[PDB]
Amino acid sequence: ITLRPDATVDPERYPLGYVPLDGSESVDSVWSLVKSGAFVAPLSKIETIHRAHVGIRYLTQSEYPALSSIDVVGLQTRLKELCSRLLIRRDFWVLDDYNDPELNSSFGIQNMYFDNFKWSQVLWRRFQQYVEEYFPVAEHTHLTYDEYLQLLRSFSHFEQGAKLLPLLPKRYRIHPPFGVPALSRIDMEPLLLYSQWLKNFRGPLKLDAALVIRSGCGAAVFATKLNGVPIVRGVDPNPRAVMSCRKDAQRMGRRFDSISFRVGEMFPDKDDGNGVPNSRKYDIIVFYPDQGCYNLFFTNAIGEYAPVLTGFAGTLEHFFEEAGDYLSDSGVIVLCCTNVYSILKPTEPHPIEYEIKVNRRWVLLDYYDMPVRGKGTLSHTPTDHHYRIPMEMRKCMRSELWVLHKMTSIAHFAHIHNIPGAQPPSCVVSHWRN
Amino acid sequence: PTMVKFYHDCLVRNNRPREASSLMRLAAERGVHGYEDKWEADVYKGRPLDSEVMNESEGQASSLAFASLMLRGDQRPLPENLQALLEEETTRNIEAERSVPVPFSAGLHATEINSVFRPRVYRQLWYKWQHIANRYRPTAALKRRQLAPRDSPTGIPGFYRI
Amino acid sequence: AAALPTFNEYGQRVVQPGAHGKEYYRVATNLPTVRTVDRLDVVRQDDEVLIWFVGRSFLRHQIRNMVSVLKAAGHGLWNDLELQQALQSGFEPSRH
Amino acid sequence: ASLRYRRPYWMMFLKGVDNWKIYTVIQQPDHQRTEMLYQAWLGGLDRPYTRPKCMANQPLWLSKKRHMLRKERLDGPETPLEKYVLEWHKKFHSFQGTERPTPDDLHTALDLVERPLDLSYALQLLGQ
Amino acid sequence: RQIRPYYNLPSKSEHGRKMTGFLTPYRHWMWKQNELWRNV
Amino acid sequence: RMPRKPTPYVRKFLEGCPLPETLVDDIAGANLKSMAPFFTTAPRYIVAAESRLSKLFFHHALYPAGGARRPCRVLIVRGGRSVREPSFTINTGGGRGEVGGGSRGYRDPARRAYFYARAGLVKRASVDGLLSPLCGVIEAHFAVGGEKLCVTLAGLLSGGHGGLMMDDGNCASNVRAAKRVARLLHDAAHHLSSFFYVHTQLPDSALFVSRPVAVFRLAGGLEPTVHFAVGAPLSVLQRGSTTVLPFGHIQCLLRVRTRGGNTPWCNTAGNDDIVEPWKLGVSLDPKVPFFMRTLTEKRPSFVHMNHLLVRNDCETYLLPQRELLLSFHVPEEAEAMCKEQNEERMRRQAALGYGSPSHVFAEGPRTFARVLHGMKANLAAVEEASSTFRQGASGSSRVYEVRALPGDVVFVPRGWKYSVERIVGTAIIDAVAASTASPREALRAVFRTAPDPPLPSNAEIVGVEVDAFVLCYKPYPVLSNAQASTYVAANYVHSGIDDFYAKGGNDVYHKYT
RNA sequence: UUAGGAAUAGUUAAUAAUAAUUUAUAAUUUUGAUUAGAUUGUUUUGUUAAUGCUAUUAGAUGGGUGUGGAAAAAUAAAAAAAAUAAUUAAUAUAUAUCAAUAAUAAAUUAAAUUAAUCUAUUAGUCAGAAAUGGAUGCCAGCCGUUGCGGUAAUUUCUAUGCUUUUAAAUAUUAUACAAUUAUCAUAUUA
Ligand SMILES: [Mg+2]
Repeated sequence: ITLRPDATVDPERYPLGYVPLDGSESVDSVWSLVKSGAFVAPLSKIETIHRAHVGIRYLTQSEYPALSSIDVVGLQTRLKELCSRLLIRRDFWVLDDYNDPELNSSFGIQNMYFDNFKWSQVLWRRFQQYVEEYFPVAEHTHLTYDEYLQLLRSFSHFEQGAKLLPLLPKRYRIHPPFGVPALSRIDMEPLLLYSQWLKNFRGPLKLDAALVIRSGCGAAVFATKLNGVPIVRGVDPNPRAVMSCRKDAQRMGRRFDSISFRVGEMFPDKDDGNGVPNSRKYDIIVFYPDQGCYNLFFTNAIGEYAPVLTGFAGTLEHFFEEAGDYLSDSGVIVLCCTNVYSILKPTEPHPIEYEIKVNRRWVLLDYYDMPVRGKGTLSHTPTDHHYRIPMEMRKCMRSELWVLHKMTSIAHFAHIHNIPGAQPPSCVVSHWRN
Repeated sequence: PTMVKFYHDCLVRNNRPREASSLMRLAAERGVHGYEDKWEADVYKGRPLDSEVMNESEGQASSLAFASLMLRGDQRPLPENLQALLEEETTRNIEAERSVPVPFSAGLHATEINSVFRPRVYRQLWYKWQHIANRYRPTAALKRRQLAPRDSPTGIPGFYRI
Repeated sequence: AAALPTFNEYGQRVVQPGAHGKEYYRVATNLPTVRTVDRLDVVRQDDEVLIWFVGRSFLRHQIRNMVSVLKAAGHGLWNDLELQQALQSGFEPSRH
Repeated sequence: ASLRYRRPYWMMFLKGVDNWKIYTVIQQPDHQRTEMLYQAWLGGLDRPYTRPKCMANQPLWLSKKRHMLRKERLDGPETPLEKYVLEWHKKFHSFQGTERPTPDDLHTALDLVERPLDLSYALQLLGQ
Repeated sequence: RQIRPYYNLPSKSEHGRKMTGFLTPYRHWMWKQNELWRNV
Repeated sequence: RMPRKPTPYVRKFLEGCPLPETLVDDIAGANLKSMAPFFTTAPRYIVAAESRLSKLFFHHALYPAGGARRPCRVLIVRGGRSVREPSFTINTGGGRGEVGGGSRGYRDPARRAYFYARAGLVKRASVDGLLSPLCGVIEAHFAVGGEKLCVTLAGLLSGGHGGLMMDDGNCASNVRAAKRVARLLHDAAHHLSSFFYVHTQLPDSALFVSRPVAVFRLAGGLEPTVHFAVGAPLSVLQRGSTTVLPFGHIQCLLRVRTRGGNTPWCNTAGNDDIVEPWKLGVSLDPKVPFFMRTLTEKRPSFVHMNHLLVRNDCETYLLPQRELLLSFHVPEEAEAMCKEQNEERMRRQAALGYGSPSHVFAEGPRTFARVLHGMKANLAAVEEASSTFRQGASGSSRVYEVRALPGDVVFVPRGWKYSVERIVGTAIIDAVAASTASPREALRAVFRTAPDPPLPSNAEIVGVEVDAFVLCYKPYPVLSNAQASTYVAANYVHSGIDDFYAKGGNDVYHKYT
């Protein structure tokens, strides 16, 4: 970001638009500067802005504690405002503790990911060219330190791999380039419940052609090939995530061959009537949506001639409408949520139960839930700050799993609803008739 | 900055704190790198030079013999016969403490202990103009088994040998 | 960045010929794909939007691809990063 | 819970110092300059001096000199009683003194009382 | 391990431990009883 | 050694950056190694960790290593409130011994989180749960004619003043304590419903006697204490033959309502019918779309009384019971002392003519004078950023607004003025609509955590709320020139603190006689 | 122990010599030294008909403090540590539950560790036919930055079955048939 010093706080004492640090003042003195709207960039070392980054995020959570659902939305709004003021310069190689070619010592999170001899000799130059693609030295004179930390983690995903444990058996690694959200330990368990569900329900349900929506890093696509689904196809609106996922499928051996990745907004194209792509009907459609704190709260209706919902409820109603055009008969949809839509927004009604009871387009075939076992960030957008889930929110979250089928396909799944220990609705018992 | 590191340790070893405090005061004012944070107050501000006292002692006469004596301001001298007997007490007490050897020093100051010097060429480096007397870098800069794997030779024949 | 010198898994220094100077200081395209669009307006009329393209010359399916990019941007799918990366991706001489 | 193996052996049974972590790193040249500049800050020395390696407090010869060189808080005594208080402190308040006062010496301090300020000096000698 | 009961002599000191090892004569007597039962 | 699996490749040696221990020592206030010059008046925030803040570290927090003369800072400690149980001796058992003395601090926190899974009603905790019956037995003492309640309020003012600064000449304390309440009731007569804040001693209903010689205990069974509080608590003489008050150091910050003539609620508001001025170029999406701001209650309209709570005879420890906003007005002596100390250190240490550059952090050889000028300029920028300038009567001083939560400890020095406001909730302001108009029209989501205010010459006392507990301590000593010149913090890393606060200051000849 | 083999030294012995002002034709090394490289060792591993080949993770640590019997001392799920704390049993740890922080990394590889009824058990099998599953373009339109078309391009690699298993490397030569390409090398004489 290139600063405009005329709109800053003190353009007379600080004509550059920011307040340099020099590594002498306390953390709460920097935190008082950031809360008033002053930009902060280091003068000499990266350690001064790294110490100001960790302490301000810790001081902000003490002033705004996460006591309920409305306190996490305010804390995420406050932390996004303050961490944008903590800048670092674009030419970070002129700082002191970037690399030392003689002592092989450096400060930063690159020492967690790379070797000392490998960084200070050859990898400081490769990272210098890695930032130039996404943030050129011409257009940007300063970088947000959250973007500098994400560039160091994405350079690790470019250099070496990123294991998806315990989803992938210790040797299959993905390479998300930049701007592609990877999965943490909390983001893995809705896919860990799905992988155990797909291990047992493949063959009783005869699932062959799987369709994965909003793949991101491709973790939901690679988890289906491990359970035995032969034909998987992924749809991702990010074009750079599509090129990286199909390159990782070549790198991950010869058991990922029928995997396909296309660019689409939510679903495939379905535009040509002469080429007829409608013969490719999927029997299982998977959706693993992302749930951010800003997106879960501001769900409301917009549009006059095309009235549509926004946020997490609007993403679900896009999935709940156009899934019938791509599903075969006797086919199911699989939704992987994480119960934060009901925790961070408890006043609004349940969005998944609003489709089943009111719209009456889908029938609840099965439902599972499992409590959260680990800790970490949840649905982390890459160039923003990290926020780990507190303990009182972690103990009530649950990794959900929703299996729905068509309202027209009641007569095929009618004997599934007749078994003991199942919950048939009142509409599928009237269609069975002994 | 290498000259200030050596010259400070020489004045400390040779029992000169006025010359060492003035060296830290000079390097902080000139902007020498590594010494902009170390700045000492001049506790010898009112005291004259050490050579000027020895010149005055060879040639007010009550203050001439006690010009070398340093006072806090809230201190007063003794009578001239009593203070001169007290100055010989501190003379024989200082040499009594400095004549006792430290038992595990090999007759060396603490500056001399673990102060082996070879130039920068001894540890994987070559000529640079700004490194005048550059101490060779420690062995923790280059670890073995991170440059070459096990049972494979590394191109550092005389690195770890001091 | 990948063609710059790096130590491999065996520790020996390897260097690709891309970061040499002939391939390093290489211009992006060779074909005249640099075109001018003088005006590009998205006007919200009643019940519809109108995307006006005013330009002297256009490429094959350029307008129909820019309309799809603007439609995906209207749903909120791209950012400042992805549009610039797509513009820096350039021409792709491959159908699949 | 002993400091036998945490500090040097000459600091055995050592209490009442300002900070005993100072005297474990004196021999470093950045702290050795700080020790010699502190002796010049305390006065009483004509040459640069460092305290011994196995001593935390000041030596007995040096702390006796700075106690003798210290100017008294009462300067310019007007009354002969106030001259006797300065003789009381040179005799019964010297550094590491051994001799105790005498009740006849208290009678001498009580016989020189002229002004009411002299009674406060005399009764404080009665309390000692 | 030497037991420190609550009814021992308290050391009202902010520079160390809050309870000493000085017993009560009842504690001395019952410790002697336990000593004999271990002596057998 | 450790068993390591052999690999035919090279080994990775990580030097990965951990959480810095100096960072958590500076945040927790337990550093004891930071030499910081240029004493300022900006407040210090300290997050209280588990067993990391005691009297030893709080003494260095009051008097830093740079040679300070007076604790001229407001110290906010997040989550530093302690709760003490009454102690008693056991008559039964093997002998006589006293138990029961324990601190509930740092382990039982205020405002437990309410997360649950199923205009809009949310579940929260706004009041401190441990001291809630102790505030209840104080609030019920003022519950009800009106003149008896007025003389009850006038009889319970701490020291006769209650924190209020009012000019009183040739007047006793018992008439002044009535004149202050009469001035408040004459000032609050025009508004239909207003409020004022006072300092109040503990009433007789909150203290009950226990037979064993004479033991006075609190009604709730819990005592609000600060375990890192240094010095001695304030001794208040009982008037009614002057004896000591049993809990005179524990006072209350009462909010009193006037009459003249755990369920927050959220609502999302909409509107019917240049964004980032700090950024040079234009962006397709704003980097920060929404702002979050603290919502405070309304102050009624305003000669006008001062309405500032000043404790000139004691050091104040505020333990808030609700979310409060404290506006601290700095006295002239603290800013004058900081100015003369900073200018003295600048003219002593920096004798260079500085070259007169354009700004402080300009290109050039960074000498000692340039480092000192840059640190002083950054200190002035911190003072200008975190404060505002208000008007007086003629007067103008720094005002620091501090968000105080339940469970915190706000150390206020003597002579510091402050006004108290109640925080009502939290709003969200989008950055797109706020660029064209005021942020009142740019409100998107508003959470109201305080649904309080009801709507059913002189003024009538309606009700009394306890917003904070005021722990009054004896005034900490101000060092002289010779005491501050010889004050070394390294002599106080273990002991000498109770002698520092019992005796006046420190010894001038401490540890170099 | 080194595919291309040469010098080494706070040095050897004597000694009325702790703490060597002396004496000597001194000491190591072509029977392979010193230095440089690799480097904990170890009938514990694997294989075989094999006295063959191939692996290893017990450990130690002349300047941090002359304290202590001994430096091994800046961190280890027990080795219970001076009153029987507890000694019935199983988990013996998570739960020493919050907190800046990232799986980069470190290990590991099933076969009950209490009882309160009630589910356990890959596939409508694929002899080879299928796969919007990979790789992959070319062309002049009378011919200017108009960006129409052939054209919904054709070929090439494939999983799977089929732990009866198929492709890649190594073991088991403890022997290498001759004549040649090249180096470590005794001239056969009454
Ligand atoms: Mg001889």
